Amino acid sequence: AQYEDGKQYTTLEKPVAGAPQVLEFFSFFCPHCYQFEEVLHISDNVKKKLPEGVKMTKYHVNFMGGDLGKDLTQAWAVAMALGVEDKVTVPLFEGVQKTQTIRSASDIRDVFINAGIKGEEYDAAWNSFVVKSLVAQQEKAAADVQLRGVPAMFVNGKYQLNPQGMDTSNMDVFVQQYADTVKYLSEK
Repeated sequence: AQYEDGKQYTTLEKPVAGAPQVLEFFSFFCPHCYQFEEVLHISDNVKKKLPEGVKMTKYHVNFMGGDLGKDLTQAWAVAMALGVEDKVTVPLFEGVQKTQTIRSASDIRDVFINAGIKGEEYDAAWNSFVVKSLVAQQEKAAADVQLRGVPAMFVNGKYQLNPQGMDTSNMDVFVQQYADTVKYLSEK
């Protein structure tokens, strides 16, 4: 066949019921995740080929960057609740990996302030039990799928993308292969 279990994807031994249709996991400390966002625009190119009726979900993880890693997961919960993912993703990535100007929760907060979310609004969100359950969701979803590495994408709680089994000679060819695989698994 052209798409083969263990080639462009692997199958979960124990499938996750009720899981988001397309579920992506990342960390702002994760170097390929940086590429995925800034250079490859994976999430965006997947969306473009996805059917419609399809929701895409993106969650942050705790297992990189210790204390700051957990702060970043709570901040991403803030970003989702306020719907400002698309204004903070890049400066969070660059603040963590490029300029290294993010070293505390207060520095994460600065990124949001600069992106125009108001202090009062950020701190209220930060402390809200809507963000608490949003953090729980990120953790539960990761816990559900055995997650020990990022970037990671899961389709219908049954299939997991395997980017190691695609070409990397050409970034553009890599991206379409990745997205076409998501589409293929989607229809499966």
